[PDB]
Parts: sequence; structure tokens; C-alpha cells
Amino acid sequence: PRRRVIGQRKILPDPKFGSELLAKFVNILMVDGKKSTAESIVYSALETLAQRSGKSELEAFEVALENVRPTVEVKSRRVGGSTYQVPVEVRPVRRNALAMRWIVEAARKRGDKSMALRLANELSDAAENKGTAVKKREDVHRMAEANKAFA
Amino acid sequence: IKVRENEPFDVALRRFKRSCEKAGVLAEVRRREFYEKPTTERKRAKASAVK
Amino acid sequence: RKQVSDGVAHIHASFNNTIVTITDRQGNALGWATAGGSGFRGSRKSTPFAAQVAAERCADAVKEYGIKNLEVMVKGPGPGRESTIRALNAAGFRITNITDVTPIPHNGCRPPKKRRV
RNA sequence: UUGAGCCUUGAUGUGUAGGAUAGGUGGGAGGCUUUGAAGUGUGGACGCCAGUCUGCAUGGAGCCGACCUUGAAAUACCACC
RNA sequence: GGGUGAUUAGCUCAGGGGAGAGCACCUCCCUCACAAGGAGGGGGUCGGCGGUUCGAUCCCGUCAUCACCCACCA
RNA sequence: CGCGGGGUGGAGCAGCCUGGUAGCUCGUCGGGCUCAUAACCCGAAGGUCGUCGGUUCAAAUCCGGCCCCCGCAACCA
RNA sequence: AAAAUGGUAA
RNA sequence: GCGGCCCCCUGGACGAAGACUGACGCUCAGGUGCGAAAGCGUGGGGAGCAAACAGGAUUAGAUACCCUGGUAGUCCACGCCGUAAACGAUGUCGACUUGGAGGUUGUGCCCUUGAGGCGUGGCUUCCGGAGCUAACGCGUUAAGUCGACCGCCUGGGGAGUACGGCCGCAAGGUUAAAACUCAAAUGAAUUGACGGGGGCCCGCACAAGCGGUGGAGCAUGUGGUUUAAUUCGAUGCAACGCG
Ligand SMILES: [Mg+2]
Ligand SMILES: [Mg+2]
Ligand SMILES: [Mg+2]
Ligand SMILES: [Mg+2]
Ligand SMILES: [Mg+2]
Ligand SMILES: [Mg+2]
Ligand SMILES: [Mg+2]
Ligand SMILES: [Mg+2]
Ligand SMILES: [Mg+2]
Ligand SMILES: [Mg+2]
Ligand SMILES: [Mg+2]
Ligand SMILES: [Mg+2]
Ligand SMILES: [Mg+2]
Ligand SMILES: [Mg+2]
Ligand SMILES: [Mg+2]
Ligand SMILES: [Mg+2]
Ligand SMILES: [Mg+2]
Ligand SMILES: [Mg+2]
Repeated sequence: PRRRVIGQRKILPDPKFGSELLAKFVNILMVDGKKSTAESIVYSALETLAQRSGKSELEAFEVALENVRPTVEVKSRRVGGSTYQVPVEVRPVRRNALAMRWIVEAARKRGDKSMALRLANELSDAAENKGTAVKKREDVHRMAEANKAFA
Repeated sequence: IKVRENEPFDVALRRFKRSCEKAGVLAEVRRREFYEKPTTERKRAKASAVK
Repeated sequence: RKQVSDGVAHIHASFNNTIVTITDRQGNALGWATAGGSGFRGSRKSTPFAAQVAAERCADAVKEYGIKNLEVMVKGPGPGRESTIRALNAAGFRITNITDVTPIPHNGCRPPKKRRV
């Protein structure tokens, strides 16, 4: 980072649906290098979501993300010897990266029986934009709005 | 300072301030400078202004 | 009320705060607003964004007088100054003149001693 | 000049079931109309923005009203306010 | 004893169809640490009793309490 | 000699009418931060309530003795 | 924003 | 030391040409005068600023730096004080010794044939030659080569202090020692190291992330304590599942 601007590592798409975005999602959910366990959880959650709201696996999942993608965030700058919180726009790829991360943390905290059930409920609430992950996005937007003076 | 702008306008044109005192005088007339500080800042100002 | 239809906007920009006062053409005030009074007290009120928000509020609270035109008189330095003028233009006012009235002594009274921070 | 007023007249009046800017109560089953109603702008005010009390103007012979509702039912007219 | 006024979150105070502010407590970030900031969660029969309309913190009388003026004060 | 006020953790001070569960600064102890020490941060421990005797189911708190300390008064000759 | 100190000889 | 504009009184410097006096000159102990700011006395004045002082912060503390106020003073008239890094840290006068680039102010001639060409004075700034200098540097405005006169110095501390004299309203100024004590104190420059100095660059250094330790039980090492012995060594990073 100091010197060498670097490239990007490619990931293969999801076997069931052939989408890169969903493949990244299982990676975020994976723990201890157990991809088969992770993909099993995600597929079960997606199927439950699809039959809950009709719609379809990818479209329902995308709708949930759109309600959690951030648009601006604060970042300490410390230029003149004082600490500020300057809002900054979010890069398009970093948007869903934060969205997917936030959803997983919300699901992990949610107290249901199975992880698939936790995940299905969490991003189902996200589709109706009332879950904890949605609350996280609102706080980030609200904090950035307050510090709009700096730019 | 004084600009009597005509009806075609989208730019402030506030450029006579930099052509005038504007903030140079304000920045220097806000704290007293004991006579000998000026003389010294004047002397070094153009001691450096040599090529 | 009284439909003056044109006045003057006085911008008092300093290093710590900015005050916007809209008067008629005889110096009778009609309305005012300040960066400090628009929230964001402290270090956030000496910013250009602080100044334009104050200008927008001062544009409000005088709409009853139906101002259409106004000169702007700018006083002092500060992070505001230019930001307010843009906000007044964006607020829907026909700016006619732009003059600065910053007081410049012909070196009269002695200023305070230099800060030794 | 300004209020306190003072003694008269015009307006004044949103949860909610509803045509809704239902102020309470009664005489109360009919009115004003050239002592201008209808179709339109006008401005103070307001508002949980329903448009209203309001000045006149092209205008020139009509509808309200019980009815569906509401805890309340006609400001149809009059009156104790 | 008569008159004048009052009782509303832990605190300081607003308000015939809506209990409102500000300060407190816990969290969130924030900060070197803080601090200073911004964001959420709360926390009241609106003192009780009784009284009209549909209720009416709003309206009325009685209590318990507080403040002042006055009577009382032999 | 007479009259008042005090005695509470290691130090200086609150808790008295309100007899039914000793708190607050600095100190002390353990762990952090530092090359190390101060400062700073986190977490703990520390109390015959001067002594003795009573009335109370219960006494730092209410009463009456004793010890110590502080402050007033001790005048007319 | 704040930021003190470092026993004797060798 | 002296900055708005105008008037009144007044000192010095420089240039052109000519006339005049005829060594009338240079330096100067003692002496006399002038001498920033602060300060003192008497009488005025007082906007701003601001010692002292008061409050708010910061801090371990903060008799400070920062913030809010604020008296003397800063201003005027007269009198005193007589000191400054009063510095060019370089006494005054005179003569001589290669150059370059500028500023300011006079003056002669040539077609001014625009802001030009050729000369000749005064003051002033920078860079550099020989020479000088411990070096740094100075260098026709010398710290170069010489002459005249004056002032001053003789290791550091004690000490520009004590005592005495003179001066002052005071504050104090000026002249100016000794005992005692040390073997150094000091100037310029060189190489490093360091800086809460500057520039450029790099590192799981930060930032972006993931998973841990610090809490529990147990394994293991160390410190401490204990013991007859608890063998010896390793001790910030770079000792502590180490020999
Ligand atoms: Mg200031
Ligand atoms: Mg002499
Ligand atoms: Mg003086
Ligand atoms: Mg004086
Ligand atoms: Mg005086
Ligand atoms: Mg000050
Ligand atoms: Mg001297
Ligand atoms: Mg000098
Ligand atoms: Mg000298
Ligand atoms: Mg030279
Ligand atoms: Mg002396
Ligand atoms: Mg003497
Ligand atoms: Mg990191
Ligand atoms: Mg452990
Ligand atoms: Mg061993
Ligand atoms: Mg050893
Ligand atoms: Mg060894
Ligand atoms: Mg190892």
C-alpha cells in the first residue's frame, strides 16, 4: 500500500446460481475455511427467503442489499493537528462489501435457533428495511450528515 | 471593493480584493508588531529576494 | 409585510462566526441569522458551510417582505464571506451590487499584543 | 399617539363514524331574493392545508334539507348565548 | 381565619381532541486518554376524591402541601 | 474555678434532630503504560466510631460518668 | 491540547 | 533618532565657476554639552494598549504561556535620571593600492534629433582580486600598506561586587579592590550523534480487515517465599515451552 498499487484476486462464481456477488457472500460468512458448511447455510437461507416473499433467490437477495448499501461515511483525517470526521463517498465495490459484512454481524447477534434461520430473518427484515443492519446504515448516514461541514 | 455588476452575470468577479488590501492588511493589523520586528522582517524579506 | 421589495444584506464575517443581517435601504433591519444560532456550535461554526446555512435561514424570515433585489455588503475576513453570497444567489435573489466595507485604519489605534502560543 | 377600556354590530368554531373548519341550547319544517343568488380574481389572518370571515369586480335570476353519517344533524330562518 | 396563586419524569419548567422543552442515567461511536462533540433507550393518574359532554393534564367543589398579603394577636 | 464545642480508615474531613446496613479526597496494595521513574489508566483493601455504665428487641447517634483537646469568662475593691 | 526527570567513578 | 498636510523660526551637506585669507591644522587627559526605553517630581489629559492585580482555563502543581477584565504607564508642559546587544560588538584625522553589478543626488559637452552618446563630483548596497586573518571572513566605505593622537586589555570565579569619594528626590549611576579558590575558562572550525527543524523514500509502521492474549481450568518456564537441599546459568526489545 505504501508503494505498490496492486491488482485484484479473482473468485469463481456460485455453483448453484453462478453469481460472483453471492460467491463473495459465502466467503464473508465462512469460518475456519469451511466453505461447504457456509454454502449450505446460505442456500438454505436463500430458499427460505424466496418462498417467504415469492420473488426469487437473486432478486430477493439484491433487494435486501439495496436497503443496507451505504453511500457516505466518516473518516478521521487529522490534518492541522486536530481530529475531524470528514464524510467521504464510498467506492461502489466497498458498498456491498460493507453491506454484506453488516448483514452477517446482524445475523450472528440475532437469537434464533439455526444460523440459516437467523440469516433468513435478518435479510428478510432488510428487504423491509427494519433490521439491525439497516439501523447500522442509518447511523453511518446520520453521522456523516452531521459532519457535513468538513469537505 | 466596489463592483457595479451588469445584468449578464454568473461569476462573482470578486478579484479587486486580491488586487487591493483585502486580507493582507487585516492579517497584519491584528496584533502589534514592535517597530523592530518590522524592520527585521523587511530586511530579510528582500535579503532573500536576490537571485 | 410592508413589501419593501429591495434592501441590503450585511455579512459580518469574522474568524469565529458569521452574522447575516438583511435590512432595507435605510438601515432598518428586517431579519438576521447567525452560524452559531444554526446549530453546530464550537469549531464547526467557523466554516464556509456554516455560513451558507445561516444565509439560507436569513433568506427565510424575510420572505414576508417580498424582497426581490438587494445589495450585499461584506465586512471582515473569515471562512464565510463568499459562501454566503452564493447562498443568497441560490435563494432566489437578484444581487445588484457587491461591495466590501472592512474597516481599515490609517494606522490609528494600537492593536492587542501578539499571542505567544 | 397609544393602550385599558367603555358601551353597539360583522365574523369567530378540524381526532372521531362524515358533504365536513359538527361552538352548546332551544323556537324550529321553510327562507333571502332587484335592501343581487349562480359560474371567476382579488388581500389581512389562520391552520391537524378544509379553505375559509373578508373588499369589490364580467356576472344576473337560485339552492339549500332534512337524506349517508355521527355521541351529537342542519348556520332552512330566528333566538339564549 | 379571608384573599391571591401554585402541585406534571431524577431535577428546572411548558401546554376542550398533541403531556412539550432543557438538564440527569445507560449505551453507540467519537477521542492517545480524554475532553469536547453527535445518536438512540428510557423516566410521569400532569396529587387524590368527587362532579357535565364522549372523554375532556384544560372545566367545578373538598382534601394534603407550598408561597405571599392580610386578619388574629386577649 | 465556671460555660460551651469536639474525639469517626494511615492524614484531613462528612455521617448529628433523621437510634434499624461509615462516605470522600489523599494515602496503601495488585495489574497496566514507560528503556525506567513520575504523571496517567484499571481493579481492590482498609472502621474498639475516645473509654465506661445505663434505656431500648436493637446505640456512632439518646442519657450519665472518666480521659484528651479547643474556644470564651474569671469583675468591684 | 498536554509531554517532567535519568546517582558516583570508569 | 527622525514619516499625513500647511505656515513661521532655524542647523548642516552637496554641486558649478570665479575671487579672497595665507598653515589659521589633526588629536585631545581633566572639563562642557547632547543622549532610546523604562523610571522619578509638579500640574494636565486619558480613546486604544497594558506591568501590578482579579477571575476562567491548562497542569502532578502553573505565583506562567492561553481567555475575560484591568491600575500605573504609554500622551502634553517643565524639571530630574544618564543607562541599552547606546552594535558595524570595528575611536578620530590624513595618504596610497586590480575590478564587476546596482541605488540615490548634482553637474559639463554632443543633433534630446524618446526612456539616448561621451565625461566629471557626493552619498550609499551587494559580489569579489592581491593582501591580511586562528578561522570565519574583510577586501578603495579594509579587518590591506603607512603616519599623528587618544581610550582600553593582561587566566577563570570572587566582582563591575565590598569599602571610601563624587553625583541623584529616589531608583541608583560612576570610580573601583582584597582575601579565598581552580587548572583550566575561551574563540573559530571538523566528524559524528541528536532536534517536540526542513525535504525525499521505505517497513503488518499506520490505515482496511481476520483471528487472538489479558478473564476460567490445566501444561510449562520465571520471580518470590519455603526448605536439609529446593544444583548452576539465561534478565527490556535481543531472559522467561530459554541451555
Ligand atoms: Mg484576542
Ligand atoms: Mg573626557
Ligand atoms: Mg519615557
Ligand atoms: Mg510622570
Ligand atoms: Mg500625573
Ligand atoms: Mg491579558
Ligand atoms: Mg555601558
Ligand atoms: Mg544596527
Ligand atoms: Mg562597546
Ligand atoms: Mg567581499
Ligand atoms: Mg556598583
Ligand atoms: Mg558607592
Ligand atoms: Mg490496524
Ligand atoms: Mg489466561
Ligand atoms: Mg533457577
Ligand atoms: Mg544469575
Ligand atoms: Mg552472566
Ligand atoms: Mg519458543
